[PDB]
Amino acid sequence: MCDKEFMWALKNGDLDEVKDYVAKGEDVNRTLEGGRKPLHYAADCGQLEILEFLLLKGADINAPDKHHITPLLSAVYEGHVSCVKLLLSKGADKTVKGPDGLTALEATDNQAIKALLQ
Amino acid sequence: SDQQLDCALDLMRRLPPQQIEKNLSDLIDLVPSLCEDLLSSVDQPLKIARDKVVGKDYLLCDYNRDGDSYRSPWSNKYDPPLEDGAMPSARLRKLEVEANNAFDQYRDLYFEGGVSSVYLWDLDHGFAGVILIKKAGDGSKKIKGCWDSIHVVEVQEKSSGRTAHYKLTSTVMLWLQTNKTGSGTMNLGGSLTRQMEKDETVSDSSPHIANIGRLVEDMENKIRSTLNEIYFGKTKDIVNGLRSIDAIPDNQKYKQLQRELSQVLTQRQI
Amino acid sequence: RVSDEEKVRIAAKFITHAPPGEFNEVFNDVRLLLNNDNLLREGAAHAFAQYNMDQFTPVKIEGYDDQVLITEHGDLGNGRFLDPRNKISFKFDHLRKEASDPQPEDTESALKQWRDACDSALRAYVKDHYPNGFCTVYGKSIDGQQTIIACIESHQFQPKNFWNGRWRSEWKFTITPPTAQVAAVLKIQVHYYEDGNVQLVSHKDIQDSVQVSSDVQTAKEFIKIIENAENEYQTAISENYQTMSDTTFKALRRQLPVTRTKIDWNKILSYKIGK
Repeated sequence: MCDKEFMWALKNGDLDEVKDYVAKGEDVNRTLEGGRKPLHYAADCGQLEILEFLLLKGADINAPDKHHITPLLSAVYEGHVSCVKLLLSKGADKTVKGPDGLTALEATDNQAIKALLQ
Repeated sequence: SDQQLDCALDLMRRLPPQQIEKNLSDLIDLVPSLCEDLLSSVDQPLKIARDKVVGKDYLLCDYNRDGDSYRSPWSNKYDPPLEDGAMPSARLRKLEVEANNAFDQYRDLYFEGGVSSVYLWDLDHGFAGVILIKKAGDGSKKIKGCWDSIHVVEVQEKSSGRTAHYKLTSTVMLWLQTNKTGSGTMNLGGSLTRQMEKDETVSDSSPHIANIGRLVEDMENKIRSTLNEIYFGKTKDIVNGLRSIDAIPDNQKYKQLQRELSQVLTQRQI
Repeated sequence: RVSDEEKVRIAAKFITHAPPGEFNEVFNDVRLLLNNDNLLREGAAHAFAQYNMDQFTPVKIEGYDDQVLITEHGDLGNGRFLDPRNKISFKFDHLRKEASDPQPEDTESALKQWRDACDSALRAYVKDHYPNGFCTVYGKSIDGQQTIIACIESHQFQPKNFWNGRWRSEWKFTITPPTAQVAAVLKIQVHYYEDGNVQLVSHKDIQDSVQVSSDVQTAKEFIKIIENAENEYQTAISENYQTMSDTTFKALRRQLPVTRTKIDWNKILSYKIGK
C-alpha cells in the first residue's frame, strides 16, 4: 500500500516524502513498481534534488542489472541534464551499462547531453 | 439506410482517428438521419467535465447525454440547467453510485489516477451500463499520452437461477503525440475493440458489479497487450518496411524473377 | 439546411482524406452515404486527382517501366501529367488503374541540366533505402527562379492483413549558386484496421542552405542532404517508438494492480472496515 505516495514522491519532487522511507535504514534498491528503481522517476523528474538524495545513500547509480541501462541516461532523453552533471561527480562513470557509444552519441544532438563525446 | 450506418462505421475506421470529432460532425451533416445512431455507435475522445456542486470531474458520453446536456454521475444532474432530464430509477441510481465507487478503486489500482465514470440504464429484461476511464500521462514530458476506456456491458438477468448473461464490448483508445525537432510532429493514436460474452453466476459474494468488474479487468488486460503489440509492434514494423537507414543490399533475383513470371501472363494466361 | 454544395465539399474531403490503399473503400462508403451520384460526380474527378496527386501515386505508363509518380508539379493542366524521366506526356486515368495514350514532350532544356543529374542521382538513393519506392525529379522554372523538385514514394499495402503504409518526401531546391539553400517536407502514414483503428500520421519540415557548385557535383550534394535528413527523421521516429513503449505507455495504465494480484472485487464491494 502507499505505493503511489512512495513513487508519487520521486515525481512531484516530494523529497520530503522519500526522505521518510530511506530514513528507516538505507533502503534504496528495491523494485519500485515491479521492475524499476526509485532513481528513474527522480532523475526523469526529481527536481534534480531527489536523485542526488536516494543516491548518496545506497548507490543505485549502477545497481541496475535487468534494466540493461543506468539512470544517468534516463535524464539524457529528459532535457533536464541538470542531474547528469552533478551526477558523474560521484562517479557514475560514463558507460557502465550503456549499449556502447549511444550514451550521448546515439542519444541526441544537443550540446547539453553531448557534454560527453564528439 | 442500414447499409448507410455500416458504411459510416467503416468510414470512421478508415479516416484518421485524430480527427474523429471533426469527421464525425461532418459525417452527421451528410446524413442527419444517422446522428443519434452515430452518436452511439461512433467512439470519440472522452471529454472531461466538472461538477461544481461536487467539484469533481466526470467523463461525457452518449449514454449520459440528454439532448445538449450531460448527466453527472456524482450529483446526478445534467450540466446545462435542464428541466426533466432522463434519470435512472431510484433503485438503479443506487447501483450506479456503487458501481462508480467500485470502479473508482479499480482505476487507482490500474491507472493510479485519471478519471472514471459509470452510467447505467434499465432495459427490458435486465440493464446495461458504460464504464469510462481517462488517464493522461505526464504533461511535462516531451511525449504525450492518453488512455481512453469505453466499456459497454449488457446484463441479461434470468428469471430463475439468478444467472445473468453478460455481453461486454470495450474499446480502448490509445493516443500518442510528440512535437520534437528530430521528429517534428509524430502522432500515433487509434483504438482497439474486442467483444466478449459469457454466462456467470450471480450471488451475494459475486454480485453484478463483481462479475462486470472481472470482465472489464480481463478485457483491459488483454487489450493492454494487443495495444503494445500493434502500436509499438506492427506499426513500427510497417514503418521499417517503407524505408531503411542502412543501404538495402539491392536484389536482382526478385526483379529478375518477376520479369519471367510476368512475360508469362503477357505472353500467355491460364 | 446543409445546401448540396456543402454536402459535396464534405464528401470530397472524406474521399481526398482516404488512407493509402483504401481509396475505393472510402469512395464507396461516401457514395452510399451521400446517396446522390449526381452530386458525387460534381467533385468526383477533382477528388480523384487531388488524391493521387497529394499521394504521389506511382503509375506505370502503357509500356515505359518509368514507374513515374503523380504529383502537382507534373500536372500539365489539360488532363495529362509530366514525365521528366522518360520525358513524355501520358494521360492518367484516375478511375481506371491504367493511364496510356502518352505524347512526346520536348522539354525546354533550361534547368534540365540540374534535373537529369539529380534525377538519376536520386535514383540510386532510393534503390538503397526504399524497398518498393519510386522517385521523380522535376525541372521547372518557378517565376523565373529555377528549382529542382524531387519526389519520393514508397508504400506497402496489405489489406488481407488489415494495415497499409506509404512514405512521402518532397524536396524543393530553388536556385542561386551563391551558396544553395533548400526546403523539403517528409511524411509518413500507417494504417491498421483489424478490429479497431490505428494510424501513424507524421511529417517533418526542414529548410537548409546548401552551396551550389557544378552539375554532377551539386547533385551528389543534394542526395547527401536528403540521405542525412531522411536518416535523421527516421532515426528520431524509431526513438519515439521506444520511449512511447518504454515510458509513456507504461505511464498510462498498469499491467497489474498495485497490489500485484488480480483485484478482489469481493473486497472492493464493501471491504470497508466491514466486519
